[PDB]
Amino acid sequence: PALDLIRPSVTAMRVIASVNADFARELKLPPHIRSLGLISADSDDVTYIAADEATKQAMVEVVYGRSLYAGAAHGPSPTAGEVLIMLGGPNPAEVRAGLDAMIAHIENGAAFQWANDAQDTAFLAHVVSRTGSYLSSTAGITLGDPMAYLVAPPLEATYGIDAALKSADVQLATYVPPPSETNYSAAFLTGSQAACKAACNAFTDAVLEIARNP
Amino acid sequence: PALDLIRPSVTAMRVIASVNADFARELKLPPHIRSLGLISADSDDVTYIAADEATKQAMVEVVYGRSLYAGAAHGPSPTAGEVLIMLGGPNPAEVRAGLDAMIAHIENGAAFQWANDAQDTAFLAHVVSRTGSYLSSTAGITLGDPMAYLVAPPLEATYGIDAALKSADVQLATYVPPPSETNYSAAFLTGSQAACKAACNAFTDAVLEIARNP
Amino acid sequence: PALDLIRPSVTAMRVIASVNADFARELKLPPHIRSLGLISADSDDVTYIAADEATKQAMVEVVYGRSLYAGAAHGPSPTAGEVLIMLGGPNPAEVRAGLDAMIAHIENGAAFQWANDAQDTAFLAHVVSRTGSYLSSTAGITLGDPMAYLVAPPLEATYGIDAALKSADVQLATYVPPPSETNYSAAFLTGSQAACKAACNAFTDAVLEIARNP
Ligand SMILES: [Hg+2]
Ligand SMILES: [Hg+2]
Ligand SMILES: [Hg+2]
Repeated sequence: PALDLIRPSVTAMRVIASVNADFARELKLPPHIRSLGLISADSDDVTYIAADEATKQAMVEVVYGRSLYAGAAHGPSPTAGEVLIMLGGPNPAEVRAGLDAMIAHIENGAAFQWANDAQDTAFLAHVVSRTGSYLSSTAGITLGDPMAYLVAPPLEATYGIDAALKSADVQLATYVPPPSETNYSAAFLTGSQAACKAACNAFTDAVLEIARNP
Repeated sequence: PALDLIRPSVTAMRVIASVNADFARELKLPPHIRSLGLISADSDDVTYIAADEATKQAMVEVVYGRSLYAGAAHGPSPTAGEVLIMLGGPNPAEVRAGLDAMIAHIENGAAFQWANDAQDTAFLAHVVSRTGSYLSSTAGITLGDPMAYLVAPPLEATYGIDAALKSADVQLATYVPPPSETNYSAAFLTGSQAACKAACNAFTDAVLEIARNP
Repeated sequence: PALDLIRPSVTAMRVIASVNADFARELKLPPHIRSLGLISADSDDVTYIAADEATKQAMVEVVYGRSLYAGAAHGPSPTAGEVLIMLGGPNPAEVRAGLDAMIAHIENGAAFQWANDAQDTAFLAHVVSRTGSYLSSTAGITLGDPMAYLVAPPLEATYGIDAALKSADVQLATYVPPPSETNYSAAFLTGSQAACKAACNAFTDAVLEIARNP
């Protein structure tokens, strides 16, 4: 398989209609957020893309979210996948909605792709066409702007990144040097959206280059 | 198996009767501690519970102790398990004693339990009936007080925690948000001991809930 | 196998002849460094030893380099191994040279050794006879001085370290307490070179002790 999509799956999900007040204080949750949606999943960068997407479909924001040390392959149980997102809303109906934009997007939104027919190397070269509060809460991102979200193993990623800046006028806005918790590297770029698509292509060209050879 | 106990095992053990002075300075060890017991083990939270228990049976304190990035399943060798505790004493007899309270407690003290008959999800819902200097050295714990020590994969843990505060008047004293080094989450609660047992039950009810469904 | 060598392998490699200026700024790269060599590999401490060795054969320095959370066994793809080194030079010929000192040294330089015939425990007890800018950039290392670089799982390492200070006048210069990203421990010692070899021996005696028993 060329760059056949990798179908992420949801690993667990629950809503706390009404957080205990004590647990809530420990979370630093605003007064306006008394319901939480919790969601685990197979693929972490995708789940962070679904989360942000939930921020646009519903009235929620992500209270929390972080990944697992050596990936889902190594996860501590079939439940935790390799991410945990914690959405907060003013009530349970808003949070359900955010939960369902997240599921529909994890199952059928952004996706990693195989780097090689051998399906032992994966990557993500995905245009987020309009950013919500999650992705745009990060340094230097404008709310509502387009963005590229690029991920690949360490050497793959560094090269492919360079390649991308060289292929399209974009702005490297964020760079996770190589060892993220899951052991990949990523960066966020910005510019137009037809450019975050020129950029998005050279990155995959460069990841496919290393796979086949480098 | 329902919540059949998981029998932790000790992976290695040695006493340095008399630390090199140079190694000692690098450890920031008091003047009153010239002997070290080193101990590795299968199950990290249990080993931290055994350590604290050693602080009560013998004159030692834990000089060090930390866990391994993706769990014992992923450990770097059959030796290191997924924890390393370093006990310090005024001499080798004290430290042996602490080492032996630790072994007897790792092998037959606190224990994880299976979340599901499928034995792919584990958790820990254990009352520490009286805390020594290790567990009580942590923020807001009283020396000699009771405590609950709750651990579970990320979504399991968050939910189960909320559940517990809601089931018994306890105090969330410490909270390790989701990705600890081993990829679980935990929290310490306090109150009575019959309550750290009401709390300890809803947590397991809530972990069993997600296993079977959520 | 006694302490049969473990043959590290290179997992990927590429040169960016000319970094994009934007990517370069994000790297904090000097004005004197416009070419990068990227290199991934099987064995991280060895690769950090090869890197430093490249600093002596060629005009390059390491711009970056870090390891992967649970080791190459758990790496995110067959490419990233468990390290990423990023060499910088004034041009592509210098960097090629550094890349080739690194390959020749990863494939046939420093090496882990099996702790036990069972080949489930590994370690590294290697004299770096003269240090370049990489290893010597670390606290308290003199440029051009000899050094011991000792690595072993957590309990193995702590013991073996103590053992080494006790066997030869050396100076513990750096100590990575137990859980490095790859889940081993290491330390750098200094003194003579016949001593960093007395030290280097007791460490392996002590790692072999735990393997067979402790
Ligand atoms: Hg893009
Ligand atoms: Hg309890
Ligand atoms: Hg040495």
